[PDB]
Parts: sequence; C-alpha cells; structure tokens
Amino acid sequence: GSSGSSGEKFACDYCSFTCLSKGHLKVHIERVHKKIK
Ligand SMILES: [Zn+2]
Repeated sequence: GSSGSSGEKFACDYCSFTCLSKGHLKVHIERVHKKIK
C-alpha cells in the first residue's frame, strides 16, 4: 500500500515543540527563543 512512515517533517532542536505549518517553525525561534550568543 502507501501507509507507512509518517512525519517527513522537521522540528525545533533547542526544544521539543511540534508545529503544524512551516512558518510557525520560523516565527518560533524568532522570539520564543531569540537566543543571542
Ligand atoms: Zn523551540
């Protein structure tokens, strides 16, 4: 069939947070983290 490995999506590293949209991942580390070296 087709069903098998689900996911094929990247997630934030610093934290274990899962998003729905691609942009959400960006806007996330944008402020939620904003970790300045
Ligand atoms: Zn994060």
